[PDB]
Amino acid sequence: SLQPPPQQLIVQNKTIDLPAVYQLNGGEEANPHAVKVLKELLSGKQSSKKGMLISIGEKGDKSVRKYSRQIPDHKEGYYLSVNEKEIVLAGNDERGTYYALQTFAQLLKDGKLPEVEIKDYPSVRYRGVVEGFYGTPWSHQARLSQLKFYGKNKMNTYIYGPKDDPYHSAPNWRLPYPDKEAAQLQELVAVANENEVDFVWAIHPGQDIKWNKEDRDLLLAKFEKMYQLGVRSFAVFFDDISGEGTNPQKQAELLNYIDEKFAQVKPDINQLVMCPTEYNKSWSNPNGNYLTTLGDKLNPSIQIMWTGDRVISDITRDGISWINERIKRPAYIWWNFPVSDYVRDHLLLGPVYGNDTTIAKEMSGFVTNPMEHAESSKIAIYSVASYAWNPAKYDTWQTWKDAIRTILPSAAEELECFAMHNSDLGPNGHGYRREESMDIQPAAERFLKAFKEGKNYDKADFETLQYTFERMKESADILLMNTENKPLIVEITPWVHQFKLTAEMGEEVLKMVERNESYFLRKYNHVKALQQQMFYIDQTSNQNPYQPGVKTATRVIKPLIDRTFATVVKFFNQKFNAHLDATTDYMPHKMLPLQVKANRVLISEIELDAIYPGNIQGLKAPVKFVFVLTIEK
Amino acid sequence: SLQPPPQQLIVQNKTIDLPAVYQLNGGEEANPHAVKVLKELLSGKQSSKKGMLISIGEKGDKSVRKYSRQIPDHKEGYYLSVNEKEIVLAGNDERGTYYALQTFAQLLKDGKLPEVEIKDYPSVRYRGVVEGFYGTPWSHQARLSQLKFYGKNKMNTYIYGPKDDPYHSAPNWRLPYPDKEAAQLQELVAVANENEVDFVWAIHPGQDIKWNKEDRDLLLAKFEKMYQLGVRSFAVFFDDISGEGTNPQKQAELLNYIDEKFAQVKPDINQLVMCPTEYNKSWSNPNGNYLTTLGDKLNPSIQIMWTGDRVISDITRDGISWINERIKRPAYIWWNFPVSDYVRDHLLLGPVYGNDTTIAKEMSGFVTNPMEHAESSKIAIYSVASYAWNPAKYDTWQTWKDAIRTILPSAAEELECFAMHNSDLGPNGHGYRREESMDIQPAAERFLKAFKEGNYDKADFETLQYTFERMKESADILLMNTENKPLIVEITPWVHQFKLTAEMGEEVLKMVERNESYFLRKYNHVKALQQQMFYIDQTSNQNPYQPGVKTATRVIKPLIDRTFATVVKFFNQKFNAHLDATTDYMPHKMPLQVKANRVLISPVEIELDAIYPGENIQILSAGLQKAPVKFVFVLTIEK
Ligand SMILES: CC(=O)N[C@H]1CN2CC[C@H](O)[C@@H]2[C@@H](O)[C@@H]1O
Ligand SMILES: CC(=O)N[C@H]1CN2CC[C@H](O)[C@@H]2[C@@H](O)[C@@H]1O
Ligand SMILES: [Ca+2]
Ligand SMILES: [Ca+2]
Repeated sequence: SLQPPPQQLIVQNKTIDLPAVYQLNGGEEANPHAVKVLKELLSGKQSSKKGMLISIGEKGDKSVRKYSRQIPDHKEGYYLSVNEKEIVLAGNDERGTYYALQTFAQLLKDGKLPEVEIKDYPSVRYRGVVEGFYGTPWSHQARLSQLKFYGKNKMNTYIYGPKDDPYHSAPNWRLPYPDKEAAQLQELVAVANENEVDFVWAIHPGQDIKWNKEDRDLLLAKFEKMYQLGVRSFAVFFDDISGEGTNPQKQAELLNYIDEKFAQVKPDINQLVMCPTEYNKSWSNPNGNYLTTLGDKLNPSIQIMWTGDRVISDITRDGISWINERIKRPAYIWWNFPVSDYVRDHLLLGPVYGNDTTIAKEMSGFVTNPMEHAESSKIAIYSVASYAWNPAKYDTWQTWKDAIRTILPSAAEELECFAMHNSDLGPNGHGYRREESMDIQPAAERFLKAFKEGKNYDKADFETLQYTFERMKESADILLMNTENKPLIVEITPWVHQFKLTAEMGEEVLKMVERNESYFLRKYNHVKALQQQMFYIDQTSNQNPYQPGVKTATRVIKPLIDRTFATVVKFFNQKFNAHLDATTDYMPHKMLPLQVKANRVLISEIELDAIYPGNIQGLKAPVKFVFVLTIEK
Repeated sequence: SLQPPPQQLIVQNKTIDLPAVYQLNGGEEANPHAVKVLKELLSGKQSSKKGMLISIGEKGDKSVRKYSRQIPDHKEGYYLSVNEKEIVLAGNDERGTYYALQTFAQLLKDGKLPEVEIKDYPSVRYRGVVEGFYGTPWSHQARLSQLKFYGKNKMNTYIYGPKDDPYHSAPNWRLPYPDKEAAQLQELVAVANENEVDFVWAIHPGQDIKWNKEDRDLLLAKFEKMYQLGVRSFAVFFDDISGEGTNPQKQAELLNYIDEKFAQVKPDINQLVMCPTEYNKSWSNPNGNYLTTLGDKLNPSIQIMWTGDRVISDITRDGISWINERIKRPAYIWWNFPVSDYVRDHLLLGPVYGNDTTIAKEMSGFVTNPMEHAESSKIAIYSVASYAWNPAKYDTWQTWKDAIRTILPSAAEELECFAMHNSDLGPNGHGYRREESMDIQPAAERFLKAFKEGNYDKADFETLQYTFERMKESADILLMNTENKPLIVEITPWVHQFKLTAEMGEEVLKMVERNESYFLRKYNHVKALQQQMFYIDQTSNQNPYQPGVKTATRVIKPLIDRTFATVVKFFNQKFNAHLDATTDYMPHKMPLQVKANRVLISPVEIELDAIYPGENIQILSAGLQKAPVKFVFVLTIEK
């Protein structure tokens, strides 16, 4: 198994022992990063001037002369060969040699190798991640982890642009990083270079940029300082701003100036990229001159970024054609998934899917905007790496599974379970949704429909729902305690607690469906308690100003549990002339459901659970009795 | 249902409405505290020269003098009568009137009273609580709540004596409380008074006391400061100290000096109590003269405390006679339960039992030394209140249940479930144990021995399953209970751990029940639950003596752990596998134990789970001076 999958692969039935004794050829001449990976793998093995031949080099090296016709004629291409006789690792270029080895490392299992021959190369030129979300920027240790991950997955591009980094956006875009941050970024560049990733430093000046000499030189002066820190690629982002910085001509002029006086003037600059203000079709004015002014005026080597037909979308053939025709070059894709900065109570841990797999030629680049949860975001990132490199062979589900087994081999099945029920976004103003819990959706829907209606439900559907809740709890508790990937566990823990709760609630509700009056009342009271605990988690974990709290299994599982609860409570009330409360979300205040957001109490007379100092949509007057009410808390 | 149960109760089969209109007689002259209760109960109702008569007062008061023949001739005794024509509430004295109303309040239900006649009084003169434990003394708000609870259950004695209050013990017993604390104590005393509790301020000066005039004077000066704060009863404790302070002759002289120059000089001093240095028979040096010296020299009015035949023990007739003959007066019992300050990883939430119910005449007082967990301690305190008032009718189990229902009416069943399996102490240096989980014990032992010997009863399996499910319901209901927040805050750590124990139980039973991969899923889940329990045990309740959180330790945990190991042995034999059968999660390798920052072999090589700055090793010792160690009987690291 290989990720990304090679363009061409021919395998035998045969396997070969990794050489105890071996002759290395091309060591001094090949990309040193690739030699480092190779030497890592042959540690504990003996080098010699006569032994199994291992040949490593770039096309043009003496070491790989015999194979020059075998090496694909593509940037980052390579040829790889394992047979009884020798091993070959030959890139079209230095990066190609590195990538050959990243594939070699995946072939190698328990000191054994398959007999194989591979011709490989990326279908999309630029592939990777833009850290370009709103919210807490990735930690330095997290960024270090990402860059190594990108290397292993042949992603060649990391665009640094955390919207909340004050040295990236307004107004301190004009200011050089302080010493500590500068040395961190310096180390990120070195580590990026070691793993063959272009560290692209972006800047986001358009909210308060003046179109005068002063700001122009401050911007170039900032680029110069970034250049002194080792940065060799650059971007200027004009997304999510208003005012004069939206001017397409000025933007074009500025990028051209950067290109002509900086990028075309330094010895060794690589990418120069901009993000447009009109960055998706729905935000683009068909009758305005923005995108055509940009396509016409931007120098042809400058990349232009695009998110698709909509603020969040998957890339279609009609979609990419539409933008390419306007900007006069293939779009450099900014894919807004799994970024969750607008649904911050959800984790998006589902598969990567929905992007046309036949349009490689039509895009210059493909980058994923991820979640503020760095490790969690690796599921999608690994998948994107696989998609951008070989889109024709992109396998949605198998790649998702491969990602998860890579990220957490010690508890892959458990993480699969968690992830599969943590993938939709819930309703949102962008209308973008993912499937979730699709395996159990038919059983759920049949179970529920029977019930409400008053027809008998299938025992098998009941057991499946039961099996699921059981598995959720084993998964939650094993993940909670996993020490192979702590940063991942730390990131997910609040959702994991909530996920266990949801499952326990489900179990108890299934018990309510199943024997006498008092058993039912024990179960019902247990459910109420479990709802309260969920509320507690939702009110104290992940309390950010936009979408605070912790939602999980929201698409299929929680609504099923909730609706089943209302239904059996209703029937118990008809049967025993009772008035048990059928409400499914715990709510300590009383009133058409109320919600509690941070220190606000809102209606989707109100009586709070206590006296608090009171505004209403100004009040510190004590208040217990009273569409949002804010209190002190 | 009345707690404490009255000495005499005659109930009719009639019920009376608490009158709309009532004319009150004796309210300007009766104990004001009692009046207050009584009018709080009559809010809603109207007063006037007409309607049903209610008579309140002490014997001798115009209001209730005609009932003298009904009023028991006992300190704190009372007579209460309810019938169609009138209500009588009549104390032998002011405290009796108060107590009469505490009984009245329990009779009153849904605005209705039964026709009854009660004649009541306590069988033991002093009854209450000594706050006398090691650890975090009770908070101020907790102490307020306690005094109100004593009022309600007829405990007349609160002895303040937290071992860790530096103004109570050494070094600063010589020093007056700072302003903040003094104001709080003064509040406490006021509240004590309003609830007919005697606030007894104790002092524990023995560890560093000099037998000269300067310390004698400072001790009296301190008592004088407490008197200015409103304290009217006092104690001197000479427990758990060494050196010159243990001299029985000098102790008696000092107590006699306090009596003669202070207690007999102030107008209104009530109790004067000492706790001895030999405070139990086992600790009492046979043929030594310590207790006889006290009994002979201490002024006859001074009380002497005693914790029974052993440091922790239940009081018996043989036992109380052996103390009384020596101290030449009836011992004042300091009962060491539910105090847990020497098993701080356990909560002791079981019934109060073991004390002879026939020996009321042989004791001057009976006080419980509780847990540092104030609200939790109310189960036992409520029960001791019931025992000390009416021993002859003391009912262990029904009183336990009654306490729980008074403490947490909204989730009494769930609290009982929690308490039932949180009552033993575990092995300890004092050898004192309590029963726990006795209901499921039979099914447990049968289940186990069918395995060890070589089938099991489908019914026992189900009993166990039922139990784990109840434990889970109760844990989750208790966590979210908002009727008694402070109680919940105290027990939460044990509640989490009790839930984990129950979950582990379900998963082990599923292991007892189908195919290879299902077994392994259950086994992996169990391993994770063991780790979670370790985590709670390493992060909650971290004190220096017995850190952690142990729960359901007598029957349930051992059952689960043995059932795990046994079926893992069977799986290993069956599938020729090598699953680890150990039941307590341990991150470090070689039975290892982790206490705070220590790693010790339960009395060749230890591999820690990481490199830590090592500090030292006791086996013989060495400073390690922060040297890094992963690889190496106790090791101390920087954790
Ligand atoms: C071009 C672009 O998508 N810009 C911002 C806005 N999008 C829309 C969806 C996210 O909020 C994402 C956010 O992370 C990005 O910084
Ligand atoms: C009289 C007495 O029991 N004194 C101390 C010693 N006992 C023995 C058992 C308790 O630790 C208890 C402790 O709380 C007391 O302060
Ligand atoms: Ca070369
Ligand atoms: Ca009077």
